[PDB]
Amino acid sequence: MKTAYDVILAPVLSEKAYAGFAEGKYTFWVHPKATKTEIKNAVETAFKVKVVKVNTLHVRGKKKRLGRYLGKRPDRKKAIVQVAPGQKIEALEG
Amino acid sequence: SKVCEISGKRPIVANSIQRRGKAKREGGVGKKTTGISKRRQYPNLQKVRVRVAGQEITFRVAASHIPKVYELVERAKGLKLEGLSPKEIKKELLKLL
Amino acid sequence: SEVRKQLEEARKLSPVELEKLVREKKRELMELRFQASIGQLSQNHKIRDLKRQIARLLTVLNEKRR
Amino acid sequence: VKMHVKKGDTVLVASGKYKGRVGKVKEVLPKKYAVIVEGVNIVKKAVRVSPKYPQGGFIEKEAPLHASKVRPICPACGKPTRVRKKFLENGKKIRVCAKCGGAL
RNA sequence: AAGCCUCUAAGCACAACCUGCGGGAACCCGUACCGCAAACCGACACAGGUGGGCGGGUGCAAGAGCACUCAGGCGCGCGGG
RNA sequence: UGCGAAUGCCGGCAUGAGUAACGAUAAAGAGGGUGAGAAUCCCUCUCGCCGUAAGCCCAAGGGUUCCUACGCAAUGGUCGUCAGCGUAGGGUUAGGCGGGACCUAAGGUGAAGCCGAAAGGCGUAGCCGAAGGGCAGCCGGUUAAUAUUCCGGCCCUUCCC
RNA sequence: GAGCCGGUAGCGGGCGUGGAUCCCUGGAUGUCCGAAUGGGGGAACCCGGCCGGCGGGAACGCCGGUCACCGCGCUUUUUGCGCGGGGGGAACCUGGGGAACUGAAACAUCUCAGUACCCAGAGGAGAGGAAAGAGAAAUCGACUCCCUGAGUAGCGGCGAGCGAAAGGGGACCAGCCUAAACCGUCCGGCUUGUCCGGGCGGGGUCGUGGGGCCCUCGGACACCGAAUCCCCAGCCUAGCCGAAGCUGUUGGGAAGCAGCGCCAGAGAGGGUGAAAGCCCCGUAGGCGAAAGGUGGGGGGAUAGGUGAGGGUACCCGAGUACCCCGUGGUUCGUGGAGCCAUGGGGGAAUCUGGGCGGACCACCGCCUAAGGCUAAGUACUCCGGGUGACCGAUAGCGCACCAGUACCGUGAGGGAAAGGUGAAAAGAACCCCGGGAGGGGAGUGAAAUAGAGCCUGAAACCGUGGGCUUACAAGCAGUCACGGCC
Ligand SMILES: [Mg+2]
Ligand SMILES: [Mg+2]
Ligand SMILES: [Mg+2]
Ligand SMILES: [Mg+2]
Ligand SMILES: [Mg+2]
Ligand SMILES: [Mg+2]
Ligand SMILES: [Mg+2]
Ligand SMILES: [Mg+2]
Ligand SMILES: [Mg+2]
Ligand SMILES: [Mg+2]
Ligand SMILES: [Mg+2]
Ligand SMILES: [Mg+2]
Ligand SMILES: [Mg+2]
Ligand SMILES: [Mg+2]
Ligand SMILES: [Mg+2]
Ligand SMILES: [Mg+2]
Ligand SMILES: [Mg+2]
Ligand SMILES: [Mg+2]
Ligand SMILES: [Mg+2]
Ligand SMILES: [Mg+2]
Ligand SMILES: [Mg+2]
Ligand SMILES: [Mg+2]
Ligand SMILES: [Mg+2]
Ligand SMILES: [Mg+2]
Ligand SMILES: [Mg+2]
Ligand SMILES: [Mg+2]
Ligand SMILES: [Mg+2]
Ligand SMILES: [Mg+2]
Ligand SMILES: [Mg+2]
Ligand SMILES: [Mg+2]
Ligand SMILES: [Mg+2]
Ligand SMILES: [Mg+2]
Ligand SMILES: [Mg+2]
Ligand SMILES: [Mg+2]
Ligand SMILES: [Mg+2]
Ligand SMILES: [Mg+2]
Ligand SMILES: [Mg+2]
Ligand SMILES: [Mg+2]
Ligand SMILES: [Mg+2]
Ligand SMILES: [Mg+2]
Ligand SMILES: [Mg+2]
Ligand SMILES: [Mg+2]
Ligand SMILES: [Mg+2]
Ligand SMILES: [Mg+2]
Ligand SMILES: [Mg+2]
Ligand SMILES: [Mg+2]
Ligand SMILES: [Mg+2]
Ligand SMILES: [Mg+2]
Ligand SMILES: [Mg+2]
Ligand SMILES: [Mg+2]
Ligand SMILES: [Mg+2]
Ligand SMILES: [Mg+2]
Ligand SMILES: [Mg+2]
Ligand SMILES: [Mg+2]
Ligand SMILES: [Mg+2]
Ligand SMILES: [Mg+2]
Ligand SMILES: [Mg+2]
Ligand SMILES: [Mg+2]
Ligand SMILES: [Mg+2]
Ligand SMILES: [Mg+2]
Ligand SMILES: [Mg+2]
Ligand SMILES: [Mg+2]
Ligand SMILES: [Mg+2]
Ligand SMILES: [Mg+2]
Ligand SMILES: [Mg+2]
Ligand SMILES: [Mg+2]
Ligand SMILES: [Mg+2]
Ligand SMILES: [Mg+2]
Ligand SMILES: [Mg+2]
Ligand SMILES: [Mg+2]
Ligand SMILES: [Mg+2]
Ligand SMILES: [Mg+2]
Ligand SMILES: [Mg+2]
Ligand SMILES: [Mg+2]
Ligand SMILES: [Mg+2]
Ligand SMILES: [Mg+2]
Ligand SMILES: [Mg+2]
Ligand SMILES: [Mg+2]
Ligand SMILES: [Mg+2]
Ligand SMILES: [Mg+2]
Ligand SMILES: [Mg+2]
Ligand SMILES: [Mg+2]
Ligand SMILES: [Mg+2]
Ligand SMILES: [Mg+2]
Ligand SMILES: [Mg+2]
Ligand SMILES: [Mg+2]
Ligand SMILES: [Mg+2]
Ligand SMILES: [Mg+2]
Ligand SMILES: [Mg+2]
Ligand SMILES: [Mg+2]
Ligand SMILES: [Mg+2]
Ligand SMILES: [Mg+2]
Ligand SMILES: [Mg+2]
Ligand SMILES: [Mg+2]
Ligand SMILES: [Mg+2]
Ligand SMILES: [Mg+2]
Ligand SMILES: [Mg+2]
Ligand SMILES: [Mg+2]
Ligand SMILES: [Mg+2]
Ligand SMILES: [Mg+2]
Ligand SMILES: [Mg+2]
Ligand SMILES: [Mg+2]
Ligand SMILES: [Mg+2]
Ligand SMILES: [Mg+2]
Ligand SMILES: [Mg+2]
Ligand SMILES: [Mg+2]
Ligand SMILES: [Mg+2]
Ligand SMILES: [Mg+2]
Ligand SMILES: [Mg+2]
Ligand SMILES: [Mg+2]
Ligand SMILES: [Mg+2]
Ligand SMILES: [Mg+2]
Ligand SMILES: [Zn+2]
Repeated sequence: MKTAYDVILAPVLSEKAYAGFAEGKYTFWVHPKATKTEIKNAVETAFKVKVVKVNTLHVRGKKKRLGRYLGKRPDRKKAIVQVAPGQKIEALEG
Repeated sequence: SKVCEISGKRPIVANSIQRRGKAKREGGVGKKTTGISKRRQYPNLQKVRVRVAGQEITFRVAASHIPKVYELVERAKGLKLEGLSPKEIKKELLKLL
Repeated sequence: SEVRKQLEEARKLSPVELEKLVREKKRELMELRFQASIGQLSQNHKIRDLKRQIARLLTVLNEKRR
Repeated sequence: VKMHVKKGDTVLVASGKYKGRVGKVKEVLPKKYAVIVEGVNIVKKAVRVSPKYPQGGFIEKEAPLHASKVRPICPACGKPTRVRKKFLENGKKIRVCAKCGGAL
C-alpha cells in the first residue's frame, strides 16, 4: 500500500555492513524500484531518525543450479543510509 | 489508390493476348496465341477542382463520372468548414439513408 | 474462529481506521522479517498469516470504497 | 479421492501377511491411497548413529497398507461394505453388514 | 543545434529578470572481474583476429628501431632419459 | 508381415595402437611446507624470458569469471592437495566519472501533404539519433573484495525559497 | 466430509467437524512489457503535463487519477462530449492479388492451378439467397449441402488433358426492409415561388405486372405474427446414491484351487502381493445448482402483415441498360460465341418500358437489372468427451521424461536424445579394507548377477578358467576320410 514498511525489506548482515554502524551508516535490503528519495522518508518514518545521505546499489542474482535445472536468485538492491549526527538505529544494534 | 472517388472504379488486372494468323472466318486456318500476360487497366482518372462555399475542393475522378462532381455542387446547404467539405459532400450526399 | 471474527470486526470499522490498521500490521510484518533475517528469533507461520491478514484487511477496505 | 475408512476407524486387514488382524487406523494417506493401521503392519528400518538414538541401529515402524487391503470393522461384525442414509440435513455411513454405526 | 550574450514581442510592470549573500533541495542507470586475452571473435585454457591512452633507463647519428635492463609480468598445464 | 548389402538410417562396440599427438625451442634447479597421495600446490633461494611489453590505464564485448571458506567426480591435453572447476558466504556506494530528466549529425521517423491493387512507399516542419557539441572534483587514506563513488582535506554546479 | 500447508521429503512451525485442504460459480487484487494508447524507446526501460494526495516539502521523490491516433454522431465550428475502431486466434471461410517445378515423354498455346503463397476482412461458422433464373416442359420455382445426372454435353497445339448444367433423388426450410410517385414537417438558398435543395415521418415494395393520385364498394370483431424482447423447460460449468462371500488350502502374497453361498436393469473396465460379478474404484439404473453460461425447444409480448371495380399514365434504382473496344468468368483456348462481369468511348427509356431462351431476324415464351438484409441444412478442430482387428519408447506427436528445451545458426530458422528397483523403501544400521569411489561381512527381501550405472538383459565387443590343438609349412579357411587326445 502506502508502503513504507514495504520499501524496507531487511537489514543486510555482513562484516561489511556492521562496520558501518560505527559511523552513522545503516544498510538495508530495499525494494528494487525505490528511489533514493523515497528510501530516505521510508527510514525517517520507520525508525524515527533523520536521514542525511542515501547511497544505493543494485545486486544481481547469482545463477544457481539444483542439477540439470539452472536458474538465478532474485536481483536485489541495497541502500546504505547516513543518519544525522549522534542519532542511531537501535533496531540494528544487535 | 488510383481509384475514382465518386464511381469507386479502380485498376483491374487484364491479360494482353498476342495472336497470329488469319481468322477462321476469313478462311484462315484460324488465329493462334503467341503470348498471354497480365497487364492492368487503370480508370481514366482526372482532377476536378471546384469551388464550394468558401473553399476550393479537389476531387480525383474517372473522367467518366466527371459530371457527378457538378451534381454534388448543385447540392448546397450550410458548410462553413475547411477542406472536408467533400467528406460531407461525398457518400453522405451520394447515398445516405 | 479467529479469522472469522477478525474479518467480522474489520467490517463496521471503516476505512481510515482500516488503512491505519494495515499500516500497523505492515510494520508488524516488517519487524517479523527482521527477526527471521537475524535468524532464530522467529517461529514462522506468523509471517505467513500476517501477510494474509493484511490481504483480508485490504480486501475489506476495497469493499467499503466500491 | 473418496476412500472408505477414516482415522478414528477400526479396521480388519483383509489380505497379505497381516491378513486376518484387526487394529485401529493410525493414519490415512489419500495421495498414496494407503491407510496405516497399527501395529498391524510393521517393518524394520536401519537408522544412522547421528543424534537421538545416537547408538541406535534400528527402529520398528508401521508401513502403509494399500487402502484396499483393509475393511471397516462394523461394531459387532467384521463385514460390511458401507451404505448411506440421509434424514436431515445430510451425511451418513452405515453398515450394510447389516445394520450399524460409524459414528466412530 | 543547444548552452551562452544581445534585441525586442505579446504580456506583465504590488510581476519579472540581473547581482550578491544566505538557508534548503539535488532523481534514474552504470560501477565486481577479464579485457592483444585461459574470461572478447575464432566448436578448444586454439602460435590467428581485436579500437584508444601511458609505455622508464643506457648505448648505438635520430627514433616508438636494435640490444640489455626498471617497475611490473612471465618460463607458455606432460614429464624423465 | 520376414533384410545382409542401398558410400542406407539410429545406436553400440571394434581395427589402426598403447601408435601419432599432449598446441610455439623464453628453461629450468634445489630446499622447506602441506597432504592419503606432489615434477605439476604454497614459501625461500638460484637460473632463464618479456620490457613501445609478454607492464599499466580506457572503450567494446563477456556476464560472477571477482574475494573467501570447504572441496577433486568431472572440466584442465599429464599430475593436482591447485584452478578461470563443484558447494556456500560475501563483494560493485557518485549533485561533480559515463549515460539519461541538454543539443543537433548521417540516417531514421514523421501533424501537413503526395503516391500506391492490399501490404505499403514517400515527405515539410517536428521528433529520435553521438566516440561530435554543452556540463560542476582534485590529492590521499581505507576493504579479503569498491572507491574522482566511502573517508580526510581543499574546491565547485544547478534548482527552490 | 477428514484430513491439510502444490511437484517435495526434510528442518522449523501451523491449520481443520465452530467443517479445513480440495472442486465449481462469482467477485477482488492484478508490478512491467505487449494493439500498447501521455511521450520516448535497443519490448518488459526511460522522460513528462494536468488534478489530487503523502514527507519538513518550494526545489526532490512517491502515490491515485487523467492525457495517443482514427471513424461516426450530435453540438454555436469552437469549450467539447458520447459511442465505436485498432490487436490476437488451430484449421475452416470470403475477397484483393497470384507462381513454378511438373505434364505435354522436347516446347511456346495448353497443363500444374486460380494451386502454393502473400494481403485485407469475417465469424463460430463464412459464402450464398428470395429470379431482369432456368431452358423446352405451357415446365420448374430463393440459397446452400449430399447422391445422381456423368467422365455425359462439350472444351482441346481436337494433343497432353480439361470438364459443366437442366432434370431426378435427398438434407434443410423463410422470407423481409427499402428507392421513386404522392402527402406531410423542419431547415437552407433565395430573382417568397403552386420554387428549388437537403433532413425527418408517413406512404409504397411487386411479374396472374405492381404501386401512387381520383371515384365507387362497408370495409366492421378481425385473423396472421416475427429472424426482436420477456419467462420457462432442457443442456454446460462441481457432485451424489448405487446390488451380492465367507471359510479352508498352497504360497512372500489368493484374486488360484477346494467347500458351501449370494447379486445381477450392474458378468463394461481398472485396482488390490498372482487369476476377484459379490475387497476397493466403478458399472446398470437413478439423482443433483445458490451462482455464471446457454437456451435453435415451450410460453407470452411487441414489430410487421392482410381487399374489390373503374378512371387517370404520376413512379417503378443512370454515366446504368444498350452498342463498340480491351479482358475475366463459364465446359466454351475467337470459335457460328451468346450469357454473367467490367478498364475505355458513345450513351437511352419507365409497361406501349426493359433483360433472356447460344451470332442475327421473325414468331412464341421466360423474367423484371442498375439498393439492402435474411435462420437452417454446410466447412473446420485450438478445445472437452467416447470409441479403435491404432502405436507401444528407433513405434506413436518433434516431446510418455521440466521440449519447441538443450544445442546449432547473425537471423529467418533448425532442432535431439532421455521411460521401467520393489508388492512395500523394507533405499542396506553396525563392523572391515579404503583419502574417497568401491567392495567384504551384517541386515532387508519370495528374489539383491531386483542394490538405485537397479525388470527382462540378446549380439557385436573385452576378459578369467578349463579341454583339444599349434613353432619345416602356404592360405576364400571349408569340406570328405582316417587316425590321435578329452
Ligand atoms: Mg549509483
Ligand atoms: Mg492487347
Ligand atoms: Mg479540371
Ligand atoms: Mg463517357
Ligand atoms: Mg479458523
Ligand atoms: Mg460396490
Ligand atoms: Mg454438508
Ligand atoms: Mg531545438
Ligand atoms: Mg545557494
Ligand atoms: Mg568500481
Ligand atoms: Mg575496477
Ligand atoms: Mg592496446
Ligand atoms: Mg596481461
Ligand atoms: Mg587472464
Ligand atoms: Mg595452454
Ligand atoms: Mg590466443
Ligand atoms: Mg578462446
Ligand atoms: Mg592492432
Ligand atoms: Mg618516451
Ligand atoms: Mg628507450
Ligand atoms: Mg637516448
Ligand atoms: Mg642508431
Ligand atoms: Mg623493441
Ligand atoms: Mg585398438
Ligand atoms: Mg605403426
Ligand atoms: Mg614411432
Ligand atoms: Mg611421440
Ligand atoms: Mg604445452
Ligand atoms: Mg610444448
Ligand atoms: Mg625500454
Ligand atoms: Mg561491459
Ligand atoms: Mg563465452
Ligand atoms: Mg560460476
Ligand atoms: Mg579467483
Ligand atoms: Mg582452498
Ligand atoms: Mg579433478
Ligand atoms: Mg586430469
Ligand atoms: Mg568457484
Ligand atoms: Mg560528491
Ligand atoms: Mg533526449
Ligand atoms: Mg534530442
Ligand atoms: Mg517512411
Ligand atoms: Mg554525447
Ligand atoms: Mg561528449
Ligand atoms: Mg559530467
Ligand atoms: Mg585513490
Ligand atoms: Mg580490484
Ligand atoms: Mg568526499
Ligand atoms: Mg512437519
Ligand atoms: Mg457447507
Ligand atoms: Mg475465480
Ligand atoms: Mg495493490
Ligand atoms: Mg508507452
Ligand atoms: Mg502521469
Ligand atoms: Mg511510441
Ligand atoms: Mg501535485
Ligand atoms: Mg483481425
Ligand atoms: Mg477481430
Ligand atoms: Mg482468392
Ligand atoms: Mg511452365
Ligand atoms: Mg519449364
Ligand atoms: Mg515436359
Ligand atoms: Mg517428359
Ligand atoms: Mg528440356
Ligand atoms: Mg485453370
Ligand atoms: Mg469478427
Ligand atoms: Mg450464417
Ligand atoms: Mg449477403
Ligand atoms: Mg481448369
Ligand atoms: Mg439437381
Ligand atoms: Mg421453398
Ligand atoms: Mg420509409
Ligand atoms: Mg420540399
Ligand atoms: Mg422517406
Ligand atoms: Mg416505412
Ligand atoms: Mg397500372
Ligand atoms: Mg459408491
Ligand atoms: Mg503358509
Ligand atoms: Mg480367501
Ligand atoms: Mg490352474
Ligand atoms: Mg477387473
Ligand atoms: Mg480365472
Ligand atoms: Mg475385478
Ligand atoms: Mg451414473
Ligand atoms: Mg409515366
Ligand atoms: Mg445483350
Ligand atoms: Mg476464357
Ligand atoms: Mg470468353
Ligand atoms: Mg486453338
Ligand atoms: Mg440474345
Ligand atoms: Mg443484359
Ligand atoms: Mg432464359
Ligand atoms: Mg427466364
Ligand atoms: Mg427494377
Ligand atoms: Mg431487388
Ligand atoms: Mg449470412
Ligand atoms: Mg480431442
Ligand atoms: Mg528409448
Ligand atoms: Mg521417439
Ligand atoms: Mg525396450
Ligand atoms: Mg523424435
Ligand atoms: Mg544462439
Ligand atoms: Mg532371509
Ligand atoms: Mg551381495
Ligand atoms: Mg538373473
Ligand atoms: Mg530380478
Ligand atoms: Mg515387475
Ligand atoms: Mg538388470
Ligand atoms: Mg582362454
Ligand atoms: Mg625343408
Ligand atoms: Mg611340426
Ligand atoms: Mg603366413
Ligand atoms: Zn454390523
